[PDB]
Formats: sequence, C-alpha cells, structure tokens
Amino acid sequence: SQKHLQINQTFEELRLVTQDTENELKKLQQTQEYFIIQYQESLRIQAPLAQLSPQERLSRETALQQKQVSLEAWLQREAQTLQQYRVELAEKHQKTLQLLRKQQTIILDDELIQWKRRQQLAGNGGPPEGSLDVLQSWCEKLAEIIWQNRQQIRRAEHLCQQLPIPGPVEEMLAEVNATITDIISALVTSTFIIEKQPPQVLKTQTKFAATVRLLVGGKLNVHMNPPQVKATIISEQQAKSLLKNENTYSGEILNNCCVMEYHQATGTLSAHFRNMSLKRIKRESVTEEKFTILFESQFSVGGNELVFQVKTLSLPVVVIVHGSQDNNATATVLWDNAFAEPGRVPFAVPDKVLWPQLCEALNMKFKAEVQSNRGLTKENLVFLAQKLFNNSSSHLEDYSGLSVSWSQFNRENLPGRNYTFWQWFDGVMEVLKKHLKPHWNDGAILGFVNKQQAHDLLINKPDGTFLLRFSDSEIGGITIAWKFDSQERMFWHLMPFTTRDFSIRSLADRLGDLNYLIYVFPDRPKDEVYSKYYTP
Repeated sequence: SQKHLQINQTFEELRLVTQDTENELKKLQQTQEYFIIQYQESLRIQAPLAQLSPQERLSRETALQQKQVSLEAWLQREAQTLQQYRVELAEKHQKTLQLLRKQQTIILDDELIQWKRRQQLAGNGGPPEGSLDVLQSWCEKLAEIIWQNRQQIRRAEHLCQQLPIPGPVEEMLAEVNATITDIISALVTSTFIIEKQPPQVLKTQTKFAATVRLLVGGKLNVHMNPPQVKATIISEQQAKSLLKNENTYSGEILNNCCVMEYHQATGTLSAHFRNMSLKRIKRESVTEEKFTILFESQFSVGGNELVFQVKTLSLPVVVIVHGSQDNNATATVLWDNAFAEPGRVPFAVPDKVLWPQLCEALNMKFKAEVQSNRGLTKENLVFLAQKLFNNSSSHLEDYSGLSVSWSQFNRENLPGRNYTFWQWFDGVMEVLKKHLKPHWNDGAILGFVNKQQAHDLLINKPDGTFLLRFSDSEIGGITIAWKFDSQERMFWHLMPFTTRDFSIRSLADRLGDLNYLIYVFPDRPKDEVYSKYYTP
C-alpha cells in the first residue's frame, strides 16, 4: 500500500478529468441548443412584406438586409467558436484516453500478472495469492471510467449530427471511438481469470472444484444476463494451438459446466464449479505429460450487439493413473510452477535451471509439506547439494553456480538406485508429513547429515547421545547415529525406520524401547523431548 497510492492517485486524476470533460460537454450542448434557436431566427428573417409606399419600402428592405448580414456575421462567428470548443473537447477526450491506456496497461499487464504469479507460486506451498478485491475494485474503476467516456463521446457524436460543422472533428471522434472499443476488448478479455484454480495432480473419477471470476462484472452491464461458462480439459498441444487460434476435445468428457452468480454484498460476478469430476482422458511419460482446464464464456454489455467471447486457461494440470505414480507426478508440477516463464508459450519450462533457483522452490515446498516454519537451512542445503552433484564441497557458495538438468533431477538415478534426487527428497517429505511432523518442528531430527558427518560431530558428545539422520540407504527411512564408548567392540546394528515400522510402533516408542539412548544431539535428554509423544 506504498505505491498502490500511485494507482489511486492516477484514478482520482482520471475521475476528475472525465468529470470536467462531461461538464464541458454539457456547456457545449447548451451552446448548440442556443445556436439553433438563433439560426431559426435567421430563417424567419430570411428572404418580403405587404403593400407599402416606395418611401417606407426602401427603409424596411434596407433595415432587413442590415439585420440579415449582421445575423450572418453573428452565426459564422458562433459556429467558428463552437467548432473550436468541439475540437478542444476531442483533444481532452484523447488526452484522457491516453492516460487511461497507460493505467490499464499498468493494472492488467503488471498487477494482474503479479497476482497470477502469486497464485502460481502458492501451488508449490508458497504464500497465498490473497484476495482480488483490490484488483476487483481497480477494474471496476477502470470500467466505470472508460464507459463514462464512451457515453460522453457518443453524446458528442449525436450533437455533431444535429448541427454539423465541417472541420476535422469527425475523424478525431472516429479515431477515439476505435481506441475506446480496443480498450474495452482488452479489459473484458483480460479480466476473466480463475480465482481458485483446480488442484493439479488429479486422478480420474475424483470430484474437484475451481472458481472463475469477472473482475469488471459488477458494472458494465454484464451481470444483467449472467452468462454460462463451460469448462473442458485439453492437452498441451491443444492449448498451444488454441492460443494461436486453431480449431480442434483433447481430454474426453468433463462432468460439469455452470452459470455465473452475482453477490450484491461482495458485489462479485463469479462461477463456482464445486462438483466437477473427470471420467475419461485421451492420452512422453505416463505422468510427465500435462493438460489444462479451459474455461470459456460469452457475454453482452448492456443494450448493445457487443458480444465478447472470452476464454481462460488454468495453470498446467497432470492426470494420474493411480496413486502409485502420484508421488512422481508432483515433481513435474513442481518444475512448472517454479520455472514457468512470464510470456511462455503454454507449458514450456527450461531444462537447465541453476541450483539456488531450485533451492528456493524445494525449501518453499518443504516448509509447506511438513507444516512447520523450520524449513531448510544452509547446512541442509549443502547436504542436498553434495547429494545431487557428487562433489567434495561443504560451502554453499561453491554451489552458487551449477545447473541441475531436469533429467538429473527426476530422470537419471543417483550413484545409488533411488528414483533420482526428487524421489529421495519427496520420501523424506512424506515420512515427516505422515509420521514425524511434530518431531521435525521440535528440532529432534537433524536429518540432513551424513554418516561420517554425523560421526565426527557426535564423537565428543557423552555416552548415550544420538541423532537421527535421513537414510540414503532406504528412500523413506531415518537412521540413528549414537555415542557409546565400547560401541565398536559390540555388535548392535539397527535397520532404518520407515513408514512400515512407524505404522505399528511410532518413533517415540521406538526410541523409548532403546534405553541405552538417552540424550538428543546436544544436551537435550530423550524424555524431555518425547514425554508428550510416548504412548501411555
């Protein structure tokens, strides 16, 4: 709300200029209305009497001729100054439209794109996009202003019809009116946006919902006949070709389609699809290929033949065969939302991406999935960097460059056999989501440490001190590294704990069973950490 004031200041300026231009047009109408009555006086005086003496007739005729030439000189002057006023009106309307064009481009091409990008990022666990009531109010002011100016210009056109003065004013009005229709088309087509987009990575037969909105709908007389909006699922090639306006239905049948509703209190025109269900799908990989939900409608503005065909595209959606593949499919979505270009041709993502750029997305989605504000720290980030690029470095700035190809992210296996770097990271995400979210928030799980790295870090600690790291041995497991003096002369080796283990006994109970483990990493004792989570 710092440089939002810039927008509202420009809006007050626009309001003032349209108001004073309307006042100018009122004065011009009064001027013309008086001019035509004086011109009718000239018509009555035009061309002229009954029987009189030749002495009085000369006087009468010369007085009438005087009145006639005077009235002609008065009319030519009045017409001239009237035309001056008219061209001034056209000039002021032009100026207002130019600045309104700048403002509309500011809102539609920047702020709306910013909000849509907020939405895009929220799909990866980022901050929520927020409410469009600010953008809705802005678009209401835009529509109000431009429609009022259209009314003023058409009124000037009608006024020019009744008393035509040659000049260059008709071309000015024609040029300005075309600009008006162009602006209206841009506004109406650009403010048909998906408020809550439908949740990507969806299976067939499952009910999902999305909500689309018309930001300008409150006014502009679209609400008078709330149009029907139809949703249909189309492939990526279909979306690409449609944006180029081809013709082709690329993803079989969709269950629903609905009509818009207007909340007078909220003052919003929106379409709520609460019960859509995907029942069939046409169909490189069974899971990488992305689709999109297309919403389209058509509506009229007031009493005009002006009909707008509008369409909008959801951000890319992936269709899952069965839950087994779902864990992988989100990876695809993760890249798109993370790395979609601003003016991208539909669903085109870079294959390169630098490491810190991927780090920001991984960290964001991690804090989202584990439902905590702990998140990824620098040491964790170096751990995953050493995991991805087999490279001997323990400083983050050494990995400040480096490009993570999509393949090495999710297609090429690591030096192990884990389903690429993404599967291991999604595995730790899932194990902490379903089982160990509280222990992650509490700080008991260091996790992002290595066996030897956990070792030398843990040697000096007193006997009985443990720490839990995420196993590179198994995908979804965590292992324990412990401190005892005899240790190596003893046997004792434990298997990593996975979801299967955690389902029957749970982590706190497993640690309770092991009496020889008594301190969490630094000085924290076991009971202090796990007392509330032990099973009474």
